[PDB]
This record gives sequence, C-alpha cells and structure tokens, in this order.
Amino acid sequence: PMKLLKRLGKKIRLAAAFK
Repeated sequence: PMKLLKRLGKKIRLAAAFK
C-alpha cells in the first residue's frame, strides 16, 4: 500500500539523510 510505503520511505530516507 502506497500510504504504508510513505511510512517505510520516511525511515529509509531519514536514515539516508542521517549520514
């Protein structure tokens, strides 16, 4: 589901921006 992919992507991109 797209709405869940937002929640998934948020953690992924946050970790991406982290470093």
